[PDB]
Amino acid sequence: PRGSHMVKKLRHLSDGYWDSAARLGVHGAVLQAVPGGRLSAPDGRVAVNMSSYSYLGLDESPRIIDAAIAALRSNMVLNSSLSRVRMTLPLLEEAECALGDLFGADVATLNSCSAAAWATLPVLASGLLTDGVAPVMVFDKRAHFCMASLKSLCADETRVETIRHNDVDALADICRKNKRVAYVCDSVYSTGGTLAPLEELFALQKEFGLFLYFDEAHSTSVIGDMGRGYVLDRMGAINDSTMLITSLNKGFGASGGAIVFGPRDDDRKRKIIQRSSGPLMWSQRLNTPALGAIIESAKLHRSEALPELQAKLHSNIALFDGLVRAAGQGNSVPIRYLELGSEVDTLEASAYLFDNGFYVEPDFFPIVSRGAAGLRARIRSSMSTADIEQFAHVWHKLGVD
Amino acid sequence: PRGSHMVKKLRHLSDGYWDSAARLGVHGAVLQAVPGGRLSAPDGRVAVNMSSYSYLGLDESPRIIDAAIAALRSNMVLNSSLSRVRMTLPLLEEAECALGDLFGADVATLNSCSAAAWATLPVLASGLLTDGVAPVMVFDKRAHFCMASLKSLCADETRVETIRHNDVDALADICRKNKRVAYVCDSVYSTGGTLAPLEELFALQKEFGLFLYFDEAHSTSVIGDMGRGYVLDRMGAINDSTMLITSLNKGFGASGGAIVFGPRDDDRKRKIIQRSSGPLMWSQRLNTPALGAIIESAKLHRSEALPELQAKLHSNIALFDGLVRAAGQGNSVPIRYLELGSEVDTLEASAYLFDNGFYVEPDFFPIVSRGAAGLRARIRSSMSTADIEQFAHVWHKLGVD
Ligand SMILES: Cc1ncc(COP(=O)(O)O)c(CN[C@@H](CCC(=O)O)C(=O)O)c1O
Ligand SMILES: Cc1ncc(COP(=O)(O)O)c(C=O)c1O
Repeated sequence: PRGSHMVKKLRHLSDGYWDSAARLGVHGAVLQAVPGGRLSAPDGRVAVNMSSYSYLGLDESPRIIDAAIAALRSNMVLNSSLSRVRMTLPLLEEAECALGDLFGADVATLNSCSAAAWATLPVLASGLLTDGVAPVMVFDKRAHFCMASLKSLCADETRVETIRHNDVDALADICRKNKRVAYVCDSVYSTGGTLAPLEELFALQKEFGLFLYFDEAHSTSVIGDMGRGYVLDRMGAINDSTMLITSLNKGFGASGGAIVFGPRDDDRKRKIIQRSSGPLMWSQRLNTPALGAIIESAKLHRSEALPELQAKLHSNIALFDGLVRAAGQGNSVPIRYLELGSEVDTLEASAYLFDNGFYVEPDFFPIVSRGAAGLRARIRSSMSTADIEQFAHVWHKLGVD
Repeated sequence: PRGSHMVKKLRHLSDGYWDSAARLGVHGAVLQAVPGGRLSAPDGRVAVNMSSYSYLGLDESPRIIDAAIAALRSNMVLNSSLSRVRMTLPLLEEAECALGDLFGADVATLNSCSAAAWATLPVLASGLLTDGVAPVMVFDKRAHFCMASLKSLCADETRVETIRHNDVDALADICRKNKRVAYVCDSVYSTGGTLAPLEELFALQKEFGLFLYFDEAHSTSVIGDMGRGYVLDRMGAINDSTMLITSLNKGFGASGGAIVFGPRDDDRKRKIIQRSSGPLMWSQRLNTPALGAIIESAKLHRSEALPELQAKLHSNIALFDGLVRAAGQGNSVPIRYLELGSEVDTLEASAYLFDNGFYVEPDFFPIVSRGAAGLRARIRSSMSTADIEQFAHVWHKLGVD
């Protein structure tokens, strides 16, 4: 109904930008992964990927890949061949128990974070997770599309309202005028260098019982003790009014996504969502290599390797912040947005850096608003001090301010 | 409607059936995959899975497993670490080129058939796929809920209608009274033992240019040359008013799902869907073992091994139909629905069969309508003549006819 994520019908301007990005080779490239966060082209040239989302370099960990191979060798199937509602392989239960140990919460895996949003948001909107009381579903304007695109489903169940980024004052007003409210947002935003305002949100939760739904896809692993993420690091123990969705193919170094339902010893939320007609019931479970990767990555997150990787990541951020200005400086979030304010210039920049051995993803309309084009750089712990310094060199040679 | 004691009485009823399924052990079981389509419990007791969706038994193919392990070894990463819009691994291109050669069509992979539905249904609803003219979106009542749960997304774009199951009369009427119509249906229904009315549908398409959207999850690999499925077996070459979505974790013996955009030499539908804000743009690509499995399975589907597997499957269907009466008896698709109506009888029957070495999944509400419960058997090529004959023996001891 009212809340919506309409398909873009006017695409002459946007198709022109996509076509140019492909023509310039910054999009549509067939590149091979190569050690050291690098990309190999058909001609043989090698570039450093500055926009990779494996923030801790776990996509290159031989431990994790070996545990994925081992899981497939011993199971000898890619997957079970029934819905998880009927049965699961012991490997799936071991993976979800290992994630539950790490996050300190009841956690289910799904084939993606997007499937996890589809499985949870309509159910949250129905009241079933809020004592039979349909909440007002309040979305942040900059919430990821995996969640925003499902507003119409949420509106089929309750009232959906979208508020301005971090408009805490407006959310409080909605809270004061309604019995039950929920806020759908991203813990770490991939643009603008912003973060979810936890202090005010937790207070509203205390005062009004505001249900908090967070997308931690850029928070898992990169932030917090044992990489539990930004929300759990501040919250400590998850409560019954907070639910988290996340991807495990980024910092965690595995594949798929997950729903952090709440307290580990309360099965009501898992029960409710597992028995609802959505992706957790009828979409394929993660295959056994992915589940092996999850188990090994979880052990690694619980060990002394995670602090070291977060250390090397915070260092590489400081090194980058000392040599290049970008949206976000000293926020300790490994995403830096190189504002260029010009679609044509962002694509030209991207094509230049790539010819110089550095790929930085070009953000243009419709990905970002018009005239707000920029290059999105992601800092990994797997970057060398040289990679970072050698890149700041080539960036200034472009002479953009 | 909420506030109806009935909808709460119905929930207490449904929660009772799900609780019984868990108590009876037909749901919630942790079971290991065992050779020959079998499942092992920790006490060492084993059951034949009469409900596996690996219709050609490819879940146990050593060739596919080996290819999946090899893909992980050579690539040395679980996946790439950017949106596929920026770039892709050569392995992913090899997979999609392989599927494309196999179906004779442009084909993209995604992490699930559900994601394929999410990526395509709103776009078809918008008109961008049908010459700028938003079609009337006509959903069959029994279309799988990965499609049907998204009707609201489509309704925001255009008019959505639901017709009675296989009601080709009602669909033709809609084609007369409207300029452009689309029909969303399953080629082979997930349960209920019914198929799509292809002859009538193809005629309506010739007369009114009706766009046909088919979910081929239970058709892929099961039927047709090179396993191209039910629709393409009868259509021949794909036209530009037909789109197919399918899963590749069932008969194909791999992981993930796929969108069959249409003819191989028209890039428009892929471009439009790839540039829309859905899972094809911002949800993770399949991991490298999954892509290795897709490639090896495609080679398999081109070889003489596929018609051998299809012959064994259809021979097992003939054997089963000669011995057990189920919805779908006589057709050439593996789904056989044993209608029991009562949810109590259905759960008791599944628990009885499971205690006697045969797992048969129980469909009750919300999987199917109330009072329409039943056991969902699925025929697969990995079934022995004795597995089927013995299941028939145990089944008939209940005295249902
Ligand atoms: C007709 C149909 N289309 C799409 C899907 C979704 O496929 P995915 O690729 O997994 O997203 C299903 C799932 N029906 C499966 C449920 C499978 C599972 O949960 O593992 C079934 O056959 O029972 C289906 O039956
Ligand atoms: C914040 C956020 N949430 C969700 C997703 C998608 O997650 P997945 O690929 O697991 O579906 C992304 C990736 O683009 C993301 O950046």
